[PDB]
Amino acid sequence: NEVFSRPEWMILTCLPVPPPPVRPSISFNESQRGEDDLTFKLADILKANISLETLE
Amino acid sequence: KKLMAQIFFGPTYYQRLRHMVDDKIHARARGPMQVLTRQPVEGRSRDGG
DNA sequence: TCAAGTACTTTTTCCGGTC
RNA sequence: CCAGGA
DNA sequence: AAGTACTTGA
Repeated sequence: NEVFSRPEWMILTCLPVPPPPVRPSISFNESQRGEDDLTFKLADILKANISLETLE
Repeated sequence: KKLMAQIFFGPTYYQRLRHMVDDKIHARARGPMQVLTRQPVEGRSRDGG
């Protein structure tokens, strides 16, 4: 569909970052993180992207 | 008054089992909610819904 | 071209411990 | 997961 | 355990 789903959009260029309510941290005690798997996996994507970006 | 029926009566070895009503009974009406889904928590233990 | 093989998919009622 | 209940 | 979907040899 020319408005809502062009085939060019099945390929990702600009990746949406979901907000904390989707990937909350399990904030045990006071000074202890507990970040969601999605928060970790996102950093992996970030890290992978920076390596590639600098590389080229 | 005598019962019109005669009852089969005598000793029988009965066992007390681990399932007692008071450790089972549970009621909730607004309580703790999960963080992610913002829905009622699970189990009697946690005062779940 | 068309049988037979391949990958890969898919489910299964409701209600403590120890980790 | 593991153990159990209807 | 039983399917669709796709691939492979005659």
